[PDB]
Order: sequence, then structure tokens, then C-alpha cells
Amino acid sequence: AVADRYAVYWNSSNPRFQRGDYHIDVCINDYLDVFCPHYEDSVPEDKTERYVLYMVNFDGYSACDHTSKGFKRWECNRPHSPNGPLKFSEKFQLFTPFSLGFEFRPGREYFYISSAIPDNGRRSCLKLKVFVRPTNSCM
Amino acid sequence: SGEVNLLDSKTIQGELGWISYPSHGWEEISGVDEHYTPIRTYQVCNVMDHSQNNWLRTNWVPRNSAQKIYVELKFTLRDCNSIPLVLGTCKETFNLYYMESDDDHGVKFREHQFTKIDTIAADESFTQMDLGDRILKLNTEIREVGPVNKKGFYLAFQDVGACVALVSVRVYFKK
Ligand SMILES: *[C@@H]1O[C@H](CO)[C@@H](O[C@@H]2O[C@H](CO)[C@@H](O)[C@H](O)[C@H]2NC(C)=O)[C@H](O)[C@H]1NC(C)=O
Ligand SMILES: [Ca+2]
Repeated sequence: AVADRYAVYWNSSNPRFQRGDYHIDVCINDYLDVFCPHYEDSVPEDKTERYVLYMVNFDGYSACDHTSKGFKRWECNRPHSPNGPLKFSEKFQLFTPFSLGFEFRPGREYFYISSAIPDNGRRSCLKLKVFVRPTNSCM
Repeated sequence: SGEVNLLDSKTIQGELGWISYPSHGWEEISGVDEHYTPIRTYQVCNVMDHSQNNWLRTNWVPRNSAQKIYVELKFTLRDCNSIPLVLGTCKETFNLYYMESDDDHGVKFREHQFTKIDTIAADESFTQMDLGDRILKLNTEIREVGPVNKKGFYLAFQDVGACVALVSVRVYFKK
């Protein structure tokens, strides 16, 4: 319908995560779908990419730190999941009907990062910036 | 002596074949359950819009030979007073419906074919304070599905202007 839907394939083989400047401009009430890495069952666990997806503030986004300033949004620990890749869905709505949900405002920026499973000490985390566009730009 | 699920919204397969009417009503949005497991939830909050009549229909559910069928709902519901933008009058209930059917596919959705089981209320509505402090104000409501004289049935949820997150829907019988 009227809203737009964005699909992000969140894995280290996606060249959009390359420079660490992957961003998308969305409108209020738009959708974002994030897909976990998925592999044929013959691929062993240790050779598959797994992680936790966090929503963090700008500071956490910059330093790849989810601990002091982040919320867990999704877990990609099923690389062989039935029915295809696990899919995280977000709607950029003003008000959440979920007491642990997340709210969005026009004109503001939001940040996601992933932390690998199993955990290494890297600070080369995959990340995404989401800019929620002003109301005037979204009719 | 043991429960057998006919439908679980938290399993990958259980959340397939659901339909919203209309779109932009009930939405499929990632959330978390009471066991800190990220799951698909079903949410609606169109209180900044007029004349809402949002339906959510589950996949077809077999009744097997089971006599008594239960539906377990886990949800959060927002206090209307805690919502900065409300255009009409916000509700703090939603409706549960069912419809018996022999067919799991090719069934055009028709509201008038659905029988109301109950109006669902929240023992606890959450506010901005709950949002800010990250409190999970989870409600649990168990109902029974009416007489099913077909091979199975669809369940449906109706929203008429409430701010509701369906965290979990589980349909089951006991053995
Ligand atoms: C890692 O990400 C890439 C995209 O960067 C995935 O490849 C895409 O898969 C989707 C759905 O299968 C296709 O529609 C796209 O055309 C593919 N590539 C591109 C260029 O967009 C890839 O599947 C992901 N790998 C894993 C392990 O899941
Ligand atoms: Ca841009």
C-alpha cells in the first residue's frame, strides 16, 4: 500500500556495510525488514555468520558498544532456520502498543549494530543508520 | 494430562498464513516474550485515525477430534491517557472471533461470517512510565472456542480503536 518497505540483508558479504556508512531514509509508518544470514544445511555451524542485533544511541553506534546504551532487538542464531532466513520486522510508528516497543519521531536518526556470536573482541561491527524523514517530505 | 498445541504464534510455522484486513491495521512487528526470546508479534495502534475496523485472521486450525479447545492470549495494551495523539475516542479492549470451516485455503475473508467469542480487556494497561522504565505489563486471557462442527476453524482479532500488541496466541486442547 502507501507505505514503503525496506529489506536489509544483514551479513558481512553485503557490500553496503563496507564503509560503515550504510544508511536509509524512511518515513513515519514505513517498514524495515532485516534478514539473518541463512545457509544450506550442509554448511557447518562454525562457518556461519551469527549475531545479536541491537538498537543503540549515537555513542554506542560510533564505538560499537551496546552494553551501556543499547536494547536487544533480534537474535540471528539460526543459520539453518526452516522456512528461510529469520526476519526482524520494524515499523517506524509514533506510538508503540507494546510496553517494550520502540517509538520514532520525524526528523530524527536511529542506529542499529550487531555483535557477533560467538563473541570476538572486535570493534569492526556491522552497523546501520536510519533517518526518519520530516513529515513535509512524506506528504 | 498434557497439552497439545493446535497453533502457536511463536513457532515459525504457526505464524504463517495470517492475513490482515485491511493493510496498515494489524502489523507484524518483532518483539520479545516473557522468556526474553525475540518473536513475531501482532500490533495495532491507529488511534490517530478515524473509524477503525481492523481485522487479523489466523491460518486455518484443525480441531482434530478434540472436544474442548482453548485459546491463550498474551498481550500488552496501552492506556489511552498515555497517548499524546488521539483523534477520536481510544478503546482499551479488542474482540476475539472464530469461524468454522473445512477448508484451509481459498477462503475469502468475510467479517459477517465470524462469531464473537468475547470482548478482551486488560487487567493492566501500560503508560509512558512503563515504556520509560522498560516494564513488561503482560496480560494473559484464556478463552474457549465455541462449537466447531467443521474440520477446523479460523480465529480472528478485531480492533476498533485500541492500542494493542498481541505478544502470543496459542490454541490448544488437553489430552
Ligand atoms: C548476505 O547478503 C546478500 C545481499 O548483500 C544476500 O544476497 C541477496 O539475497 C536476496 C534474497 O535471497 C536476493 O534477493 C538478493 O538479490 C541477493 N543479493 C543482493 C545483491 O542483494 C545473501 O543471501 C546473504 N547471505 C546469507 C549468508 O544469508
Ligand atoms: Ca540518504
